[PDB]
Amino acid sequence: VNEASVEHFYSRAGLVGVVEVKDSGTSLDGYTVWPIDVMGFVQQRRKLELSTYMRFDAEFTFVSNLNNSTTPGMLLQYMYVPPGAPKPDSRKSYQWQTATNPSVFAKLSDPPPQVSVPFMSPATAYQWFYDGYPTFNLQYGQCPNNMMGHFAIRTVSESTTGKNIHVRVYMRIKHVRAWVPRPLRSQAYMVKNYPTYSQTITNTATDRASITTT
Amino acid sequence: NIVLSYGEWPEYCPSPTRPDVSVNRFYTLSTKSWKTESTGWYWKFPDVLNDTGVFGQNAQFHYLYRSGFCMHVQCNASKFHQGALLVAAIPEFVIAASSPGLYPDFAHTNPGKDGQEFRDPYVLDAGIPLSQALIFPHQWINLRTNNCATIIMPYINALPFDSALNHSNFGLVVIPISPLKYCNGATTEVPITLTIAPLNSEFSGLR
Amino acid sequence: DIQMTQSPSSLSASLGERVSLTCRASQDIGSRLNWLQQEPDGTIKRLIYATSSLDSGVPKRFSGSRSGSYYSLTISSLESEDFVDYYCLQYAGFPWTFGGGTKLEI
Amino acid sequence: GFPTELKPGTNQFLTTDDGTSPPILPGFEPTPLIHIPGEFTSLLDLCQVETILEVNNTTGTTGVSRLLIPVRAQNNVDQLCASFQVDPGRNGPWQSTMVGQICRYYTQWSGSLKVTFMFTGSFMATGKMLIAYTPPGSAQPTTREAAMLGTHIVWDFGLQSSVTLVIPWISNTHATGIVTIWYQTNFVVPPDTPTEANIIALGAAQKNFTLKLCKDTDE
Amino acid sequence: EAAMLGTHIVWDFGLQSSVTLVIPWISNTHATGIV
Amino acid sequence: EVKLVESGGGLVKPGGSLKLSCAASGFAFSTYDMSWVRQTPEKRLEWVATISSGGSYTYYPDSVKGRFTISRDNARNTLYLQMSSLRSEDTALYYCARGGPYDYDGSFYTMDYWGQGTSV
Repeated sequence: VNEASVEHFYSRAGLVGVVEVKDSGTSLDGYTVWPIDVMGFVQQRRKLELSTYMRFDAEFTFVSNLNNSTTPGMLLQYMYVPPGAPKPDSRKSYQWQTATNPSVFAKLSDPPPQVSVPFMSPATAYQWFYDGYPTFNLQYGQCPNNMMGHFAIRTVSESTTGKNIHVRVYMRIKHVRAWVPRPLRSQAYMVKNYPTYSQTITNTATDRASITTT
Repeated sequence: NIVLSYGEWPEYCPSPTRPDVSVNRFYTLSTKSWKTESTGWYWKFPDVLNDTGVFGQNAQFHYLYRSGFCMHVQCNASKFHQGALLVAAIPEFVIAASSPGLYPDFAHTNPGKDGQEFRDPYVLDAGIPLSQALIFPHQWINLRTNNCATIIMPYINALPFDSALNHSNFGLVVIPISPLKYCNGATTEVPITLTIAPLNSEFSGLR
Repeated sequence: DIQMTQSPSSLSASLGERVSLTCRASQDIGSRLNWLQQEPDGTIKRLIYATSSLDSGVPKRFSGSRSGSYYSLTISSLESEDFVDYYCLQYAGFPWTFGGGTKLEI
Repeated sequence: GFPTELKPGTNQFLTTDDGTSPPILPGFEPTPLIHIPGEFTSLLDLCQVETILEVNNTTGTTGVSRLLIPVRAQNNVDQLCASFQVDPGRNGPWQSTMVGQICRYYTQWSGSLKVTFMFTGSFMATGKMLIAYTPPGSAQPTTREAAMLGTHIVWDFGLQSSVTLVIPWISNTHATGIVTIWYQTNFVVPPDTPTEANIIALGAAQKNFTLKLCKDTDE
Repeated sequence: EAAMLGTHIVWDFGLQSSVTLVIPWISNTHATGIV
Repeated sequence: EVKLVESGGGLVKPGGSLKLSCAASGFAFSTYDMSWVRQTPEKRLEWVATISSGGSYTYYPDSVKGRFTISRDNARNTLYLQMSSLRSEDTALYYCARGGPYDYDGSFYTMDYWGQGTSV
């Protein structure tokens, strides 16, 4: 009790995506866009797919550093493209200045930046299972009211710096309330965004020799 | 013995066309022959009525909709017949394909008023396992004790009103766990009947 | 296929002896191995189902047993009407293969 | 509180923390909260719901037929029908129960379980079964008359078609109970009636179940 | 399925062995119901 | 009794069709899942084909897998098995018996009672 509740079952912020600001060699981007996705790792997916409707706001932390763990003074910009704003397309792009997209200007050699995204959804709660077609085969069960936004990350620079920056996005679920519990997924996850499984069914329980043996 | 899903009768959203016993009648769909080789069936929540009587006129010629249901399954079985059904209502029942082609056919996600026979009832056709399907609202049909199962389902969705021809809230599955058996000289196909009765329905956005 | 096969291709014993015919499976087949007795020219009757239990009419002289991957059949004392063919059948491996034969002599 | 010295533990990021952060969109008014039916606020209330056990989990038996215990006619008295350990969280028949999965999302647990049995044979079919439970100390009993001197419940499925075997206590901190189903009587039927039925077992957790030290699973 | 959307009564003769179908009105002055 | 009888076999040129009947009675031939087993001249019983308990599902081994076509009358109490363009080394005493991977309450009558076997 109080440790099996739904509020605690989804605590303990975990890594939801490892994005990388490729800036050296044959990938002189200097920026990167990471579409906010909760069901990125199977471990978190299977837990989130226990309920049908869920309502929660998230706190995002960015543990960024170079590829040899050193944290120089390089400045970074974390821009939060809201759900329904055009995303940037280059290191030097007008979108990086739009005052409607909140930005966080922190350096590599600083405590990881930590923001708090609110509950951004048209409906009352997020819908992991949406039986039906949107836009009244490649569309069944795709709810568009689950998009939380985009996190665009760039090094504030003029020319290519020559240093790849690996970022580890950490998300914490707060104020969570879940609805309509569901059976936990038993088969594998053959593809993302779909419940598609494989032909060769895998029995939930392990198979023993005889029914009367322990 | 009416399993009131989640302990909530369907109610009118406080203050839209609110129909009456003309639409709140008892739609008795076609029967389905339950055989030994039978795997199961499932009917979507409002898709099973979108082409049946008045409810098929109020749903297609509108834009918003919300209603509960009174699904009621009965099996006209003899006393020398044995078997068991699992009648469960699955909110947001999302069907999944089975790759050895990636997305479910439209006939399998909106079967109509005839239902679609399961191709792999062990996994509920949705990845999740049938063994845990009892976490949903359900009622057993065990031919040795009773052959009736009534489920009262409220309106379960995120938005108050939603479309009726695109988003099908739940799906009434009927799966035989213990297969049917009988000695020679009996009705080799137990019939299964399903009765639907929309409760506290509403509509909006005419034509 | 699992290819459960019987080791004695042909055996010969006395009218009071105790034959021991085996059927060595390759993969894990569980307790889903049967024994089918075939007449010299007639149909094929069943002896054991699920490797242990006699059928509804089989005598007491027959009996099944399991030992790891060495599913076997052992007759009590080899009475008359026994010097016929024998088969082992498993229904775990979905191809549902068979074995060889244990036509007994004397 | 103007002069302060930074005590150790500064500039550190501890994942399992309940700190605060600035809202990245102030003034924003999220979609209000309407009453959606069926909120669950505890995984215990999910465990206490009965689901099926794959008691027939055996090499070869595929499909839904793994959830069925075969009770047939020519199974002589005092013979054994089925047996399964009481361990919700070890690989076995409990691995298909809502308790058998949630208990794999945690480290320790302790409480009382229950195993409701259900007969799915003809109405005319009568008989009797012995359902015995063995504490973790002993081992599986070898004979029917050896299990009658235990904690059992004789089951006349002809009269009453479903019983419940409440497990007193099962704690996992560091050797687990066993439930056996014995053929008390034969399986008697009138003419023109099938001579092979099935038993369906359903497992749950009583209102004293507890969980501790949440952790990831092994799928 | 064309008559279910009418004025009917489903009859489970296994449970109840006799029912009644009350005709609302039948007037002969000058085109009659069907059961 | 489970009285099954096979009939309808005989000689045929390599390449054609030759059905087979397993009309059985004395038991409910509407709930049991039957199957076909072939006894080659080498006295090695090999699985031929199977059929569900309602004639809807079918597992074809690598022996035919596209050539043999099983069926089930289920009303005239008969069992069919096609021999479309049989191969050269395909002569056998095609027995028919019960047993099937479908019919969840199976694994008990797996080839419990057999027929008689007609040659080809």
